[PDB]
Amino acid sequence: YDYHFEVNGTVVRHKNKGFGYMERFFELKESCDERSKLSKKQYERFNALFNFFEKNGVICMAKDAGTLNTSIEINSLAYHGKYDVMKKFIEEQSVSIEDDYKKAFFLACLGRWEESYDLYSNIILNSIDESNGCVYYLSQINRYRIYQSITQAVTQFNGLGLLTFGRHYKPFTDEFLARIEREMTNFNIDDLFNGMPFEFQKKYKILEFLSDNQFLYDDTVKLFELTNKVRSEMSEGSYSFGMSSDIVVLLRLYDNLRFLYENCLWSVSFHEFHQYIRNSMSLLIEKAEYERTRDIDELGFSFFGKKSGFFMEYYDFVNISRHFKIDDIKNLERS
Amino acid sequence: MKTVIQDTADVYFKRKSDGKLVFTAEAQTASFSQAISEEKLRGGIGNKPLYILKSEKEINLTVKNAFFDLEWLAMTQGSERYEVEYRTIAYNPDTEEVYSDIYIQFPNVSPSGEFEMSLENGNALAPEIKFEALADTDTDEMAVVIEASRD
Amino acid sequence: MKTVIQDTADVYFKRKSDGKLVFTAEAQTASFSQAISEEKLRGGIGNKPLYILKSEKEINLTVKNAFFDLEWLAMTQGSERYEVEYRTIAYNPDTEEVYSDIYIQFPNVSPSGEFEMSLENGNALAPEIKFEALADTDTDEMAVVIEASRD
Amino acid sequence: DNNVVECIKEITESSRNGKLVFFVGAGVSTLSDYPQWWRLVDKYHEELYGSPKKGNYSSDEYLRIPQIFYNVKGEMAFDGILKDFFQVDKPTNPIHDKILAMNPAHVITTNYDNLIDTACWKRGKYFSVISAEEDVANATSSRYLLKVAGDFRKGFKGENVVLKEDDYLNYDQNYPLISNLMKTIIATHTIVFIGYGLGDYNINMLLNWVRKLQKDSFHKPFFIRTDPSPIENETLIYYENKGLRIIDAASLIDSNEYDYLERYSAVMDLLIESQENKFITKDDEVIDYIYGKISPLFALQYIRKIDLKHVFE
Repeated sequence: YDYHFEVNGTVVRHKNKGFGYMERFFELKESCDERSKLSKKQYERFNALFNFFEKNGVICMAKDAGTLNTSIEINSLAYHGKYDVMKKFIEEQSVSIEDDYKKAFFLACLGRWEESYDLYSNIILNSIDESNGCVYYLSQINRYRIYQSITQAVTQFNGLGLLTFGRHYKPFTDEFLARIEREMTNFNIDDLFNGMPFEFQKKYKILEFLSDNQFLYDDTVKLFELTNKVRSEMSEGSYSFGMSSDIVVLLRLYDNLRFLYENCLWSVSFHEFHQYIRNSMSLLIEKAEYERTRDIDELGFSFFGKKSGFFMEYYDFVNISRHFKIDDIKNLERS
Repeated sequence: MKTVIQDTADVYFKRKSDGKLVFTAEAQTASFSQAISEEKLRGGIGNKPLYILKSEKEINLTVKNAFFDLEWLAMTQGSERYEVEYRTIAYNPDTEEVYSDIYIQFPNVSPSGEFEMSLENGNALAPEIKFEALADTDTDEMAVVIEASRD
Repeated sequence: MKTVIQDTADVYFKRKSDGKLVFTAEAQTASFSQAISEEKLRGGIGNKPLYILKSEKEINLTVKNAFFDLEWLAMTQGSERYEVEYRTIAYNPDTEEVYSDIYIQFPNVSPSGEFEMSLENGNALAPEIKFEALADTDTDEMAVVIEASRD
Repeated sequence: DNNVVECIKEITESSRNGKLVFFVGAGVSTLSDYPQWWRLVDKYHEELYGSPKKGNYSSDEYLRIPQIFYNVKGEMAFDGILKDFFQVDKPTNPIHDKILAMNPAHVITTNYDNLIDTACWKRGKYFSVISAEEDVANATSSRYLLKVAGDFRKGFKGENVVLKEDDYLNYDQNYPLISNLMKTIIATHTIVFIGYGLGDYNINMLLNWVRKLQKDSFHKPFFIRTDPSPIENETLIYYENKGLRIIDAASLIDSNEYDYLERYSAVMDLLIESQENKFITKDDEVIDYIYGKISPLFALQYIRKIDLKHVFE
């Protein structure tokens, strides 16, 4: 809690009573001569830091913040809907444990839920011999989510599927279902981050919210508050300089998508995750529509004398085509 | 005792070719939404049209329950329509006495349930089922209602 | 480089009867509102008149970064109603070159904020504060605006 | 039986409070094709005297044969036969998962193997394994896996496992921190014993000494008997007077002699599953249960309705 990182990559001072090690790094960013004032070892540490930060979207200290054009890119093959290249990928030979994790997520996506659990149980056994921490912790989480998926699938097939398809289709062998209930019988997820070694509890604390349910509560409440803000401002005739209350919504949505798709986490297909994207994009399109029609005296356009116009890009179409239903889309169609 | 006031309902499915019974005693959401509209059609030629009645029309229905019905679900465990017969009652506001019953009938229903309700925490069942009113190319269908209040 | 695009603003305040600058500079929210209305308050008149064109009118404003001052804060620790200046920069869309500066001035202001944030979890400072464009009977007031781009 | 009902209620209650400690005997290890002690002793005797022993190994012979071997041939041969016998991987059996299903805060084990370690890691509950006097200070997590009898993690060396008479004679000096942690674990928890015989002299003396110390404060550990022959009432009375509490699987279920897996699974399923209130029974055992959970909420003045979902599990 030393500093405060805004959603734009800026940094502000929060709880610092000593030297500003963020400030020193950020002045070292622009000082080439001081960058030359390090050993080759320290120069390499700074280079690793610089690459990590530039990949993480952080830019500069808020005091020197100018015009920031943050980049966005989604690189998970599952997002682009390339179901054939992934099919080729799965058949290939595994090399490292990270490839095993990625292939586990890929198997999860293509609807072959059966072998995904077995591969996950394989990697969970084979993981530690290399002394890796993160992979095990994420592999248990993915495992519990996929177990929830299997149980809900079998119940839903038995309940309404018989009427839905007309045949009691059984996708999972009985012995597999018998096993999965045994292994995770008493699995209460809350303790997963409280049971791992203390060494793991000091490095990757940031990955704690993925255990319990709160990781889709914290962001949902912030989206609700932002939605209240933009709705209140929409019926006052108000103008927002700089960042409106709505650009934060776009930035949070895209950052969340990057974190939940690149890392190969399986929470992508859950309904509660769709709930977030629904009310995010709906709000964005509503804001665009409101901007398209209103009145100004003289200075209204003089404030931000242009717009994004909500030029709706390709990622936007992918998101809307994925995480909506027809009944949902017609609601935006009416308004 | 102060303020709230609610009600109840009753749902009654039936598969044609026989009196197969599947039903829900309640429907809490029970979101019923009729809908009629039109956007564009017609060639606008031939001078005299001599007609026009196009109104598309379609009905939406919703139900919650956990009673898929105890025996033949398990029978088929190991497409002759799903006609439903809604039923309820209505009261006279002046006397607040139960004096009228209401029956709603649908002749040809097709179930279209979004089969991706995989949620993220163990829920209290509630497998919401949504229904579409279907009609052959023959005649009539959709809505027929029975009403009491013979007093 | 894909899609965000942002800009910058700046907020200056001042105190009347002295060159005192005790307030913020950099509004994060920077929401600004203008509003005109009418009612039946003059619902009845002697006619043969002309008009009044009341229109009420108002201006609402808000800024959030704080860090007012320390020299002048100290001198004030031991009611000219203040005056605010807004400065922004504008660029020609065809060339995207910095060419004009927008000057806005509000002569009469009267900050009146909800003096209770009382938030459950401690924030990162930034006590958002609002302003109303006060006005006397004399003349002018509200706002005066200047523009650069003498290129 | 009412006695079995009490046993089950007690163990489940201990499970709720995070106060259950399981104790693994040789029975759990014998359920995964792990070669038992007697085969190892037979091997040693065959090398020593050119033939296997005829007749059951006396409790002293189990300890005396490898002492003779270590005295005569030396460390190298003992280590070599240990390497031959115990350099085999095996898969985990369902009882291993069942043991960790109750979520025991700590697990003791007198089996030398590492099967329970793999079982602990596959599930996901991390335990700080302690098997050498070095590990005691280095334990990170608050959950322990006590391998009292030494392990092969550091090398298939005779020095690292208790298998000769002098170790059981000099257990006090060699692993005394182990003794102290053991004692404090039995004292301040609800211990259960599974797959454990009734003949290990040091352990039995340890339990007797624990009872002798604690007098009437000795929260008596629990014993699961799983032999096909039902326990005799005389023997039951004797061991009850000695200060334990016996749970018989034979009374629970009927099966063949060699269906040990069925018996173990039956008793463990009875324990976990038993979530238990089902044991309500009569009419007026309904109010007496609702009372115990609702009456503490009388110092509060009004409670949110949906919130009751918490208090009733």
